Amino acid sequence: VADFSPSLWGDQFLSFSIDNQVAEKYAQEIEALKEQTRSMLLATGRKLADTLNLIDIIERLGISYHFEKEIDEILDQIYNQNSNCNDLCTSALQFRLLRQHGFNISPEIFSKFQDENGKFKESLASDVLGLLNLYEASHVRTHADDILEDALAFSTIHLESAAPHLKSPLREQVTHALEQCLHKGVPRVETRFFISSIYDKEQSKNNVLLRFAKLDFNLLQMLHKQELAQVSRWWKDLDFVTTLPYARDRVVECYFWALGVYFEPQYSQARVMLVKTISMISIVDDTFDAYGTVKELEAYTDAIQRWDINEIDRLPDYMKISYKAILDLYKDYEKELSSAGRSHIVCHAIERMKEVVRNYNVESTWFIEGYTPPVSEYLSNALATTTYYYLATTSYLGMKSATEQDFEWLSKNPKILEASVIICRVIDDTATYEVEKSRGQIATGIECCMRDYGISTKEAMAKFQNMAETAWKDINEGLLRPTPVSTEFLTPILNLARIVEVTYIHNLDGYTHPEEVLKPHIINLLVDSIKI
Ligand SMILES: CC(C)=CCC/C(C)=C/CC/C(C)=C/[C@H](O)P(=O)(O)O
Ligand SMILES: [Mg+2]
Ligand SMILES: [Mg+2]
Ligand SMILES: [Mg+2]
Repeated sequence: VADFSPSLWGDQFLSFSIDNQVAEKYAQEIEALKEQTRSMLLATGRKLADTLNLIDIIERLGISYHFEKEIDEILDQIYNQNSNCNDLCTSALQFRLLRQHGFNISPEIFSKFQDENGKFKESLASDVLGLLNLYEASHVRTHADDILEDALAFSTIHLESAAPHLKSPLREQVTHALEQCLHKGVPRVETRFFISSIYDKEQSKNNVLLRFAKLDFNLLQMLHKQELAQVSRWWKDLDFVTTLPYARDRVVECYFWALGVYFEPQYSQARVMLVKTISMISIVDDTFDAYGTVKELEAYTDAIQRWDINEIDRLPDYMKISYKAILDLYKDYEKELSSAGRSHIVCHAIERMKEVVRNYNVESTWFIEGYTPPVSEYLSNALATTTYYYLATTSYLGMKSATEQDFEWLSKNPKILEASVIICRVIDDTATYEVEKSRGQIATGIECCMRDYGISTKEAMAKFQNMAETAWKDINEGLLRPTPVSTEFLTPILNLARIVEVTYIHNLDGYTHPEEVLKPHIINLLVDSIKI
């Protein structure tokens, strides 16, 4: 029965008229602050620590997307010079920034901070700025970085101990880091927090950078607001709120998801297309889970595979609405890309959609039979039901630079994509185990793991956590140069992994239950603008 809570928002987003006067004002001053900030990056005689801090600040402020070349060449130069700025803070920052950019900098730089036993000198426990940067850096480690195996536990215990007596805004920056690291967090979300809660309150803040950050964030927010309005109208013209009452109305939440994948203005068309897909597949998921019967679902799955409007008659009236909306959406996609001549790539997203549906069917079949497959079998089916292979393929649709070779690479299920999918699965299964078990779904991850290995619930979740950790180290390795495809195409995958982490931060389904997790984010990103 129904159960799902209605949209918290309402028509709050259908309407958005951009005051073109304020937009142009912001744009004009931004361009000036842009070159001022560019000149700052091009400064000659700056120290390593100062240069790393500048780059770090510009990134955290969310304005680094304007200087991808400038920042790259500086980090490239820093990578090849191998200068030993000897302190922990500068070292950890140097490590993180280079790694996040693909530069495979050796982790032995952390040797000078460890004793002959390989552990961190407990004497560094009084260096907060060093401990903090080390904490952030501990989240970007790969499988070849065992030198940092105790870095997270080290920095954490000492950061928690020192936190209560630190001056603001440092105290808040640390408290926030311990709750959410920079690397595994959503870009806009972390930027919003840095700009308003940290940098603005920083005594040594650079006013030009703060002004730039605030204006830019607010200007882009106007675009996000426009996009969300366009997708809200599109969502109402479908009126699935009344025709398909069993489904979830989370179009705003789906926009947040697409905004987490990419926020840059150039990805406007991409975000819009992606929001429509997530929203659409959410219904298909809602159909197989809380509505359709064994027969109906089998007819639906088969209909999707054929991908022809003629098969609509075999489907009951309510499924006819879903089925047609889906084909039309893809016809719209083909039409949007008709201009550039990138219509020939829509099929990739479709083949992935069919895959998701096949597994949705298998998932229900297992539920009916009361099947509890071994972990091996479970994953071979449950990985696609996360829809991550699908969403990742979709994100490329609007990306004007995406070629055939990029989709070709993605179809082979790369390790980075594979890792991203695993994280989404493991995290969802750890959070939703108990709830799904109460509904009779004994085919869930933790359950399969428990009976397959003969371990308790605690051990099963603990092992799943290790799978996510491994997946994270795998994602970190995928970013390292030479990348199989352009970095532009690896970020969406990375972001997808970031969104799950952030959504299930309180170990609860954030999409189905937005209010506690997603609500604040949506308010801070799509409602309230950073007050200047
Ligand atoms: C709650 C949802 C739909 C969030 C959408 C974003 C998403 C990738 C979340 C993780 C995987 C899914 C798809 C869970 C399903 O809902 P389920 O466990 O019901 O198959
Ligand atoms: Mg569901
Ligand atoms: Mg489902
Ligand atoms: Mg689940």
